[PDB]
Amino acid sequence: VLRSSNEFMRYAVNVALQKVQQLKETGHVSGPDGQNPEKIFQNLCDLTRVLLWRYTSIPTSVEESGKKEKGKSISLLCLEGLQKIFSAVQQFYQPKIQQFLRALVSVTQRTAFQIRQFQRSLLNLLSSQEEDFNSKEALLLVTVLTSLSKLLEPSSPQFVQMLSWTSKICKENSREDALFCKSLMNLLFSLHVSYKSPVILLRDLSQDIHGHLGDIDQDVEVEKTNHFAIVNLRTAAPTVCLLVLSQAEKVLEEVDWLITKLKGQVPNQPVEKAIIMQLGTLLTFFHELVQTALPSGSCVDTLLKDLCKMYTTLTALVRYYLQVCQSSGGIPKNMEKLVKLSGSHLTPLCYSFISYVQNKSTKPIPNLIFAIEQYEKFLIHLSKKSKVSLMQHMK
Amino acid sequence: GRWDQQYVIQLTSMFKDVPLTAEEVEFVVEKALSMFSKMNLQEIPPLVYQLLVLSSKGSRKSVLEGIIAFFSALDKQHNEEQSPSGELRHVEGTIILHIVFAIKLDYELGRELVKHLKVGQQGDSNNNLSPFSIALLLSVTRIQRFQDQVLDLLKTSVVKSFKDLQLLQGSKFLQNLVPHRSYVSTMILEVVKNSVHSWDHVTQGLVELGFILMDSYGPKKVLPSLSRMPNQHACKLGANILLETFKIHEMIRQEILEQVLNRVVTRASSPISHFLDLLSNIVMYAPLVLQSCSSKVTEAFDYLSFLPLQTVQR
Amino acid sequence: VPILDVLSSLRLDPNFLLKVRQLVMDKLSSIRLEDLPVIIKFILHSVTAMDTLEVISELREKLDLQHCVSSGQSCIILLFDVIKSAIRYEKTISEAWIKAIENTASVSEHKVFDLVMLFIIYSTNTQTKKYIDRVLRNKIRSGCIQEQLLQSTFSVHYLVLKDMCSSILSLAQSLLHSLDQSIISFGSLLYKYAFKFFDTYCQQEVVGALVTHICSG
Repeated sequence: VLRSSNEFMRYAVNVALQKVQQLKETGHVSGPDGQNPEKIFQNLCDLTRVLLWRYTSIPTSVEESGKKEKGKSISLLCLEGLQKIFSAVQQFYQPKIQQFLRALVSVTQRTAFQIRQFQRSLLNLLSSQEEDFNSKEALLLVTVLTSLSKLLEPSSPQFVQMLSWTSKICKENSREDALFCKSLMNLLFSLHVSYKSPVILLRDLSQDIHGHLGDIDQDVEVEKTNHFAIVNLRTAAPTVCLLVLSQAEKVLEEVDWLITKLKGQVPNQPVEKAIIMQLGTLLTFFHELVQTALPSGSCVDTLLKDLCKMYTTLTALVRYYLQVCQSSGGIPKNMEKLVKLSGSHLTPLCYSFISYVQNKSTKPIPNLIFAIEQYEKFLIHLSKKSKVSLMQHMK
Repeated sequence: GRWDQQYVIQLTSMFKDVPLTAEEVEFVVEKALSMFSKMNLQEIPPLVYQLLVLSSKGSRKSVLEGIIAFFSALDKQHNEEQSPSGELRHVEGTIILHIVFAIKLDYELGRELVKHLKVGQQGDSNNNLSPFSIALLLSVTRIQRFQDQVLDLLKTSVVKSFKDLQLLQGSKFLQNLVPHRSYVSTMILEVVKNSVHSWDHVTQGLVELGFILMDSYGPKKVLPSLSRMPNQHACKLGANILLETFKIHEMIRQEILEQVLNRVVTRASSPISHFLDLLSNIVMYAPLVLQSCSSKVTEAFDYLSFLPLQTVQR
Repeated sequence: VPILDVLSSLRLDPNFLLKVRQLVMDKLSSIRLEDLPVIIKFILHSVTAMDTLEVISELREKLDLQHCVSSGQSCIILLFDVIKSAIRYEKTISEAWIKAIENTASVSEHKVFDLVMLFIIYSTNTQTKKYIDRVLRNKIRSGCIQEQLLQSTFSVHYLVLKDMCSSILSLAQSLLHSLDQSIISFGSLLYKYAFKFFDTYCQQEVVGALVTHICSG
């Protein structure tokens, strides 16, 4: 009599939604014995088990309810509840996640099995090839999978398997919805960053972006789309450039702190070598990015501020070299190649991009020309105090 | 030339009354400094006493810098042994006592001490600081001039500690390069562990320090990790400090207590959940002590008619 | 006291409370020893943001503490405690109180109470410490504060001060660093009585502060 009802069933899970939302807002909820965490925890376990059996036993593809009930599917509401539960239990009951999952060996294998289940659920969502594209479901899936990736160690093998699967998904699936792409790239970065430096992935993204967008001169025919499938003229142009820019920004902050600590120091040699390897790769990324014909919204001024940051890092670099070149004497050949590529590829195309943003028709371009001329000034000083000419490379 | 083990006391006692110059006193203290590695430990206190009364001439910086590096390596070696603890503590205390009298008599000594130590030359962590270093600073803050200066310094240094630490854990690439360094927090905690014995001069500043952290960075916004983690870890550290302190010190209770109560009761607007959870942990661990620390709560109930309800429930 | 509890309990207008407050303030020397504290407790609960100054003035005028003589000790103590709690669990009491003894300028007939409360406030909340120093220097140079004052102060109410001796020294430190011999003499007497009545640790801190003064000063 109740299983025939659908309004009743969606109502009960909406009540459970109010329970979990109460808890996520507070440290507890309203109902009786809604103050002792233990009973709450147990109830959470059982609720989660019920919703798991629902969404597993019964797939998504059972809504014969109505075209309005596709976004009110019990298969969808149970997923959203699962998501909130995992968020809240990570928040509060971090010291019991193992025993929490044990009702469903380290946390690693438990997480791995649940990840198989969930990512396969998303896998059959995708291989549905559903043109309606329940992006709500897809976004809940990537959201909860992101919530769950945090419990695997960045050295655990299933962490690496997850990174593999994520890159694989980004390489096959395109799925034109910018928000799905955004959350999925955020998750893949949360993985790739925690496993190594992302600069390889950053450079591949800039290559796809240059490919899809084209160029500022509109006679540079490029399509490096093979690198990743999730790159779209609607998504990649406005959105993903901004995310990868924020990523490069964070790396620039890290290396700035590194320059600061090495300055304060005077351990030294392999540190500077790793730093300049990172910076050469970021320069390749910058070159892939700047030739692109971006939209004239915030994408262009974010690129200009990021290039200002690049010149600022180069200024601090030549500053620390001006600090050190008295004690040891000379310059590393790697730094010589670095400033060479800077003067050769970046600055002329930098001014070309300044010209391309300025011809078409306030604060950043003044800041960028200030940055590059300060870089040139400190390059004059370093060429003087390094016993080597550094403007012969320059034009 | 080489000196006797027994006769370094008198060697430096002679240079006590000589008219000397910079390099004269410099070589004197450098010889007496390098002599430390061939010494019983009951011998070091009056040695350092005389080293400093001679440091009074001009030679201030190097005495402290050497004592610092000495005791730094010493405590590292002792922690690696753990991988005469009571005696080692008893030393460090009387060293710091005599360094206190010194900066009491010299209002410049502490400035160079500070200048030697301040991590915020630009902001990057120096490797100069240590448990013993910090213990000296906190035994110093009870002098009226340097107090606030020191307590600001320590605060900002802890802040940088946590900033660099959260960036580290946030980034694999940097985690690959740098070896973990004994953080300021953990430094302080171990200091508290050592404080058990006879370190009365330190606790008076520890109390203030913890409460200062809590008052400075307590939740106030809701009346984000970059903004909140430092602030939360800061108050959390203050909490841990006061907790592990209140566990063992029997003469700063009632005043830890009444301070929490004072900051709690009256304000009645800004969040004090941190104070309350702290208080909860405190009471839970060791209530029987509070049968001795009684009347503050009996009188605290008197405001209960004026207080707001939810807070009263907690 | 019962009356007062009941009046706290009942549904009233406050204009009546004020009348009653004035009434008790008149009937304030004319109370037995024991309850006194709780009466004052009532008053200081009852006070507000604005009336505060005047009531305190009246209070500061009506409290004597040479009059209260196991003949006054326990109760005085408890009183001070109460006050201590009051000015702990609110601030503006102290700024007003200071104002009141500060603007008591024409009065060369200053009573014991004032210093005692100054010590106390110095011991407690510290933002105003420089205010306290400033004002105390100013009344000293004015000669309104003198030394038989301090004599009878430490000859009776010391027991209150034992547990804030550290305040006295932190003050005397800032007293001897100034000019104007009378100030310096005051700080001396401070150090003297502190070493005199209190315990070993105090004595020790005395000697240790004087030596500092000598060597450095």
